Amino acid sequence: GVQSLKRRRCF
Amino acid sequence: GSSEQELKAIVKDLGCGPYFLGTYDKRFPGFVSPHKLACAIVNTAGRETGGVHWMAFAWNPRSKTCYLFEPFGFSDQRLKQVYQFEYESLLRRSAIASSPDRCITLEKSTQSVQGPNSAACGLFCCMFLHAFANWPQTPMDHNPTMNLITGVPNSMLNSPQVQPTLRRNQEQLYSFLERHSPYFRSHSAQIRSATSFCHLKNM
Repeated sequence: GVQSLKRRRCF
Repeated sequence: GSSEQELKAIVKDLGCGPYFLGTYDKRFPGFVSPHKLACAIVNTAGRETGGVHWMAFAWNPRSKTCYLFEPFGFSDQRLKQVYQFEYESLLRRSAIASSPDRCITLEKSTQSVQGPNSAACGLFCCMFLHAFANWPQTPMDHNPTMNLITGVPNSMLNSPQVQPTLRRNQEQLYSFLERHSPYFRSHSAQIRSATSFCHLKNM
């Protein structure tokens, strides 16, 4: 499959 | 390439209907789904222009994860440079409607599965959404659907050495669709020709 990046985003 | 009508029939065949919001242009608003799994196929362009490139967004309401699977795995800056597409507004809207804390985790693919000259972007998005509907905590990799294809570094997209992997991905994509979609089976030759591995190769 694909590797991925995780990012926490708050609004 | 693939039209919206084709992608909606194939996502329904793959069992994603209970979660599928439909196909959209770059104005997809985001997710309003605090308690339900949801997903959508989104174009980088506006309906006025005509489609350009397909991506899939998916949302897991229990982990508050918004997944982005764009088949070439471009960086955010490359998506704006190449396709004039940005998705900050839809992430903001999704967090405010769907998470009490107004926070989410964005998890996005960083590798290419599609060949540089291929027109199978929409079909790869369908395949990823079957992965999400069955493994919504690990859709990008380590699941029976996504294990059939292999990403490569986006900076190597045009290099000769990754082409066999990208061509193998396209073959596995069509074979996956033949086993899971009556609509693909009945339009097999036509869809393979319109989406082929070198459909867009320069002459």
